[PDB]
Amino acid sequence: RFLKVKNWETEVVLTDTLHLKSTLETGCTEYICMGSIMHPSQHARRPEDVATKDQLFPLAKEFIDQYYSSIKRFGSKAHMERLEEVNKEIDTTSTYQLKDTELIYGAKHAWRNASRCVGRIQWSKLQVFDARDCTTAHGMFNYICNHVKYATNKGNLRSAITIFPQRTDGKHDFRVWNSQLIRYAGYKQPDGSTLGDPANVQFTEICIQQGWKPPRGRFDVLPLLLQANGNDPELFQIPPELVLEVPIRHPKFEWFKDLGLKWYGLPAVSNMLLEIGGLEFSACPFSGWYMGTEIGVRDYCDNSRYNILEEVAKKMNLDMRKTSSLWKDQALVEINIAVLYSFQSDKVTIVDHHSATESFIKHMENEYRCRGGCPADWVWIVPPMSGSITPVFHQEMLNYRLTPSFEYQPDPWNTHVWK
Amino acid sequence: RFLKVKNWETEVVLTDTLHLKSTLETGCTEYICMGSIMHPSVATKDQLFPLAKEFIDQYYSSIKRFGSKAHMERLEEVNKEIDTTSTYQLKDTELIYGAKHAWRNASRCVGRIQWSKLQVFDARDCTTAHGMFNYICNHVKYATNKGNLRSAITIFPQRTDGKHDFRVWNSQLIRYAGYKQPDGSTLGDPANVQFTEICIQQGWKPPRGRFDVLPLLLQANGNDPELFQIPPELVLEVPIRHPKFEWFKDLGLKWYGLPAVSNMLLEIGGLEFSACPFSGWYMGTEIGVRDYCDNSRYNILEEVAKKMNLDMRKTSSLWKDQALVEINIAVLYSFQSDKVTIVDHHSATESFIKHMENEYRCRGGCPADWVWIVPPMSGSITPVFHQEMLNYRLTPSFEYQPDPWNTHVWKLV
Ligand code: HEM
Ligand code: HEM
Ligand SMILES: CCN(C)CCc1cc(F)c(F)c(OCc2cc(C)cc(N)n2)c1
Ligand SMILES: CCN(C)CCc1cc(F)c(F)c(OCc2cc(C)cc(N)n2)c1
Ligand SMILES: C[C@H](O)[C@H](O)[C@H]1CNc2nc(N)[nH]c(=O)c2N1
Ligand SMILES: C[C@H](O)[C@H](O)[C@H]1CNc2nc(N)[nH]c(=O)c2N1
Ligand SMILES: [Zn+2]
Repeated sequence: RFLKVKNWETEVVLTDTLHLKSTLETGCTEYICMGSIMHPSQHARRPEDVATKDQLFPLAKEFIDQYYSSIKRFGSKAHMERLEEVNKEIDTTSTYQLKDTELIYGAKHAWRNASRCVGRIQWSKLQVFDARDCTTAHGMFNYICNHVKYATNKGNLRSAITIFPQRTDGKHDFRVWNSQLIRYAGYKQPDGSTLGDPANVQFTEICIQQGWKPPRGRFDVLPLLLQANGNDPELFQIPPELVLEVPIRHPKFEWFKDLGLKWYGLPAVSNMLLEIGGLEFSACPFSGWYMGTEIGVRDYCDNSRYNILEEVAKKMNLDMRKTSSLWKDQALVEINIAVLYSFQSDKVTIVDHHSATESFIKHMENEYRCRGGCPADWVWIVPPMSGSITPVFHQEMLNYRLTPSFEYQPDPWNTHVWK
Repeated sequence: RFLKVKNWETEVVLTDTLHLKSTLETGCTEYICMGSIMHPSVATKDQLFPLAKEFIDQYYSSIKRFGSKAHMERLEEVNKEIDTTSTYQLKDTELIYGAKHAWRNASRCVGRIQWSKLQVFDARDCTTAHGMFNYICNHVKYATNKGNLRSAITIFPQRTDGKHDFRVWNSQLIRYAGYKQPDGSTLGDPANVQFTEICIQQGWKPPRGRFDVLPLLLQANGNDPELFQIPPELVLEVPIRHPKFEWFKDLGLKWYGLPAVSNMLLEIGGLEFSACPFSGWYMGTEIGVRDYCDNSRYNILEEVAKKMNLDMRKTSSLWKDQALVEINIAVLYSFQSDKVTIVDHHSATESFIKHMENEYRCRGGCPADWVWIVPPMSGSITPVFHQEMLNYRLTPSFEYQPDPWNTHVWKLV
């Protein structure tokens, strides 16, 4: 009827009514919680392929209603005309097209609704590039390049999303096959170990199999693998002057720069699906800026990622005989100091996990004030180091699925029929 | 019918069938998840019958005697008592099995690989607070074992009508007092300020120091609770020093060696044991991250960072993170040097994965609360962070219960 959330550090209690608008299942039941399952649910708002009218139109009506409500209308002439125009359009094309205002509203609100995103205080400050006129991989490359340049902004990063044509029947999908716009290759070495980023060994192999000539380094920016209108994907090298990179150095450990580490500045997620009023934008790359832990904890220290902890600890002369010396924890901190120090020294936008989590608490408070709630996935919001010394650790969160939303989708190479 | 959990670091996939036996609520709905809520929201004869049966059935199933003569007579015997007395009495075997399985079922506990090595102290014959004191003293001395810590639970008489509850008013058996000062500052453990006040009001004469072990506040049979000082020779404490920083010992930090939770309710076959203090040994982060560095707690981050010459002007220096690791190093180093059992969070989380995998193999699952299993520091560099976990409520279970001062109706005019 109304659920409260408490912050156990501050004793602030917030009352959530927004969850009454939740549309699709979380995966949880009264008898089992799936809050740590990465992909708990397959409940999707529309069937797999081109849906019937009684399937697509109710979702369309819901979103148009929501948008016109959002702008202090509902029932107005323009809203009632919009419904009938969406009605005729589905009647004659089995789909409908969003107005530019509706598209922008939907994209910002999918970011707003992203329960796993700690950076959502920025949600209304998103630059939306409408790419729905795109027809070819070359066009997608052009759009993505402009995205990267605008978003990077010589280090003063800007949040942006570029929205390619929506799904129609499923055989003409636009996809960015890359999971992120900028990632490093991963190479399976002859012995058995891995050079570069081990997460990308398979995508790297597709690219090589697709004709990419790997430089076979540890930080080879992958090509773009762009699919337009269901056709076979195409390789494009992003112009390197558009890929801003930060060499990682340490403010005290001078030997740290000699680890030869760098990272890219633009996190740009490109494998997710943006759903608005039953429409599915299968190619919608979006970018913001890094929280330092993403690089420094996960990218650098995950065992199946760059896995640098041991080498850093070595150089720090740490007791690595046993776990109880906390050599992993000590190196982990120094690595994340270096990552933040390097990005800040190069004037590349980055936020530490203390600032970001504090911002998110403030965002929650704003959202509960004006919206009646804020869906938040504690498992993802709490940073992967020093959790309890960040405010979000002590903050209860309600997780629910609002629409518009970003959704996961199958990797294209599991589903694409090659021509 | 089946549910799979994946470990994204290893790709191991386990198949959970055990969840089909859960019966209590999780608090979540099909449309809202409440996985991060700390606390999401007496039995009659007819309520008690199926709960008892369910537990007796599971007990005899565990010992491969389901359907047996002994199983069927026990069921009939339990039914007699519920009909006669509106309640029943567990056999000793059932009490031990029930207590161990409440631990085994504690979704929030990372130390469950040890669940079957639980020393169960039956104190259901206790009738007075003096008696509880005696039981708790023996519990502490046994558990503490001169630093070689052993898991133990002492189970006091079950709830009858709710008017005669046994309660340990302490949240834990060993805790340090907290005193608020006129100037607003806090001396000791700020968490225990309220409970320290209750004790002082009950007549406790506080030393007013930083690490005063609180007295036990013990309630027997629904009577007013009574104060007892744990004999100081039974409270094993560890002075915290750092292997590298000579100055760390100068912070005057110490901690007690025995973590012993005493405010929970043990529920076995529908019976409620409102006083069941249990203890194990510490994971270092409980002291080094939570006890010492929570802003609401001892809050020594700035002090330690200060002595570390850290730049505390900007968060992005990660001074808090850096100071936090050192504090937790000191905590582990101190206990190990004094040969007091402790486990670091890497070893603990690794054992829990082994445990969880074994439990999936021998039991069909392992309810686990990721929000609690993941340590409060260095989260993703432990294996549990990457482990998908299903959370569900099996019984026997440990349950929260109201604090006694919020419910107790005082007798003494
Ligand atoms: C502006 C700065 C931003 C910051 C600091 C930020 C931070 C984060 C972080 C740390 C995560 C968890 C990522 C991980 O562990 O893999 C995340 C997830 C996410 N972010 Fe944000 N984000 C930002 C902008 C954006 C924007 C512009 C969008 C979309 C318009 C967005 C949508 C999402 C979504 C959908 C997720 C869920 C990821 C998933 O389910 O895989 N974020 N964000
Ligand atoms: C043997 C060594 C043990 C270790 C290393 C251990 C470790 C832990 C830790 C780190 C937590 C989280 C506590 C917190 O962060 O506040 C926890 C919770 C818990 N432990 Fe264990 N524990 C041990 C033994 C036991 C025993 C013997 C029992 C019961 C017989 C038990 C029952 C519980 C319960 C019920 C919880 C969660 C209670 C709640 O919801 O607050 N544990 N344990
Ligand atoms: C569970 C999936 N996980 C393995 C993905 C890891 C990953 C790799 C990568 F290169 C990324 F750019 C990435 O972006 C997340 C992200 C997105 C945005 C918009 C901002 C920030 N700040 N962060 C996430
Ligand atoms: C309210 C938040 N905070 C105070 C935690 C409360 C709490 C309640 C509880 F019942 C617990 F069992 C618990 O576990 C601590 C614990 C217990 C044991 C036996 C061993 C270790 N090593 N640790 C912690
Ligand atoms: C709000 C959140 O549920 C709360 O801070 C939880 C998070 N995880 C925890 N995990 C453990 N082990 N102990 C705790 O007290 C908490 N607190
Ligand atoms: C099993 C678990 O849900 C998985 O490791 C999650 C945990 N929390 C996370 N949180 C963030 N932000 N990103 C992640 O990839 C993950 N991984
Ligand atoms: Zn849930």
